[PDB]
Amino acid sequence: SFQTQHDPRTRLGATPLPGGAGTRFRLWTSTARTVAVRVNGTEHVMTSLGGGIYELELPVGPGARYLFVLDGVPTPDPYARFLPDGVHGEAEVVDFGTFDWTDADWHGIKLADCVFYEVHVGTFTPEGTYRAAAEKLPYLKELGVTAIQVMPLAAFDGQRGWGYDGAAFYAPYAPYGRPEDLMALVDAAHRLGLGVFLDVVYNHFGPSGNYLSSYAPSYFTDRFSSAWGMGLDYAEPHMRRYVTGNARMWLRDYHFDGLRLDATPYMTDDSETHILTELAQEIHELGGTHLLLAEDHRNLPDLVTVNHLDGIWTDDFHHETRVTLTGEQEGYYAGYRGGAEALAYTIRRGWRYEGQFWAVKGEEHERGHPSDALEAPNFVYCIQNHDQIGNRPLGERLHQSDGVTLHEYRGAAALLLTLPMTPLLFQGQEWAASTPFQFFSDHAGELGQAVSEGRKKEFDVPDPQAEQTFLNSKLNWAEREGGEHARTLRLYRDLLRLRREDPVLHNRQRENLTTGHDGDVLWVRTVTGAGERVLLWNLGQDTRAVAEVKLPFTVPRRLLLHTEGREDLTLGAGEAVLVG
Ligand SMILES: [Mg+2]
Repeated sequence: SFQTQHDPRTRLGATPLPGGAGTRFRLWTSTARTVAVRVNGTEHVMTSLGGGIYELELPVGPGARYLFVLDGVPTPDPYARFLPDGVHGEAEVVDFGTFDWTDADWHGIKLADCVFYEVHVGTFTPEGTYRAAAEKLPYLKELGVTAIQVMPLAAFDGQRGWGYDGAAFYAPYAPYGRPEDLMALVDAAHRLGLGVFLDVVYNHFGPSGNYLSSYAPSYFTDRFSSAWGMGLDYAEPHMRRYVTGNARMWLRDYHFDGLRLDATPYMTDDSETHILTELAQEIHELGGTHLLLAEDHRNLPDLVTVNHLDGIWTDDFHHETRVTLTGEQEGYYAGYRGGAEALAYTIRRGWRYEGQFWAVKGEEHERGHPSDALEAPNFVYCIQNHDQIGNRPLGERLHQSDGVTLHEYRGAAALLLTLPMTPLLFQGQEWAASTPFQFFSDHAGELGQAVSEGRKKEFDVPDPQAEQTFLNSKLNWAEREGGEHARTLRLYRDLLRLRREDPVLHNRQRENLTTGHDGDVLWVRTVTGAGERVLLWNLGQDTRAVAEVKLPFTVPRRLLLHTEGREDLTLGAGEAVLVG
């Protein structure tokens, strides 16, 4: 009974016609008086249909280059499916029917079965391409992760970037590869049984390459704005459809298994049906098993229970863990005490802030809502992600912060990867990578200069516009072969296999999970019909024997995994053990 708003017949942009008849070009403009399409250098006047809709059909095929001409001004297509020359250039006509998919026996992945592995295509490999990423898939499969989480792919200006400056949401960023290269990466992942998720940005457009207002200023509103751009007007149906058509393209046409929606608190909409709800309806209409996740700091269960999203990146856990290990207190970290009792509480509640006052200076308000409705998989936990690394002045990883030992780092992994919540890892985390993940960009002219100036002011700090900042963020695949990188990787492999194989850790019910502390020792207990597991993590700087930890139940006897491989039930400083 929900009916999609989308029909291929009326799709905006350039869409191949059936029967080899060519391509249908369509646009919406509220303000242009003359409207043409320029195809391979030749200008053709478009037909006015009313409602500001203009259309033309021509016998050109996939590969043809085009843009629109509005009152004589050549303007890129916001609906471009590929931009080989970047965001200020001609689009290419793409035919999604030509790729030979081999993934008919893949049927998606459930959230409760996800262990996400966050990839930035530009830094993940030396080449920085989909094709090179695809060659690392067997390594990821064997590692034991189950879903790749790809940072945004929408085209942005410059030769590198995180992806949050995406401006042409439908056009995969050309330096990473052509559309068929992205398709090949997803097909390969599926043939190995890995899911693939995409980070999409529906709260703002980047600062170069967004020509929507040239067509219709009413895509946007001055009613509100984000930190990152003018407000997207979700009261305007064409704006709603820009994002819901984009979501449907990634899932249907690229075979992604789900989307991660960036910064959902800033998708402001006062409409009767919120855009988040309509996104869920539109993706569900595809008749698959695709998932939607929200990156949302509000601790708002309604994203799941009302908007019908599948889960939420819920960072109170991350923050609590980092403050436990470092004691830091700048910015949002001032919201957390850290320590074993604090971490026991945040896990017990899923998130910490359920309506209590958030006292962080400049941000004060009553934050969050009761978490009771949410089940364990609905919470996506991490100890590292692109932001929690890259937002730091030097982009350092958790094991690289002052005062953090590799033992502590390995204990944190054990906690994350034995919890029933849905875990996410950042690329290279699993080998305790030596490289930072720094903020980098490559904007032109004055915008580029302002990025460099802005970064300098907000916090020596690496210049985001320098090539070296990008290169310094590249993964070094050699280093995992040896030393402590290899030892950390063996632990991650061991944790990921237990997560997959242990019949008690299969639990995904908060009803079966309890937590507590004794001094600086955290305990996390799971009890199901299959048995009992307890993770104990010594967050002190002394040694603690498991036998002397005071617990309100009888500790299990059998050692399943010790993060430092010890034979006896004793925890050196920062170490963890799983018993059963
Ligand atoms: Mg074929």
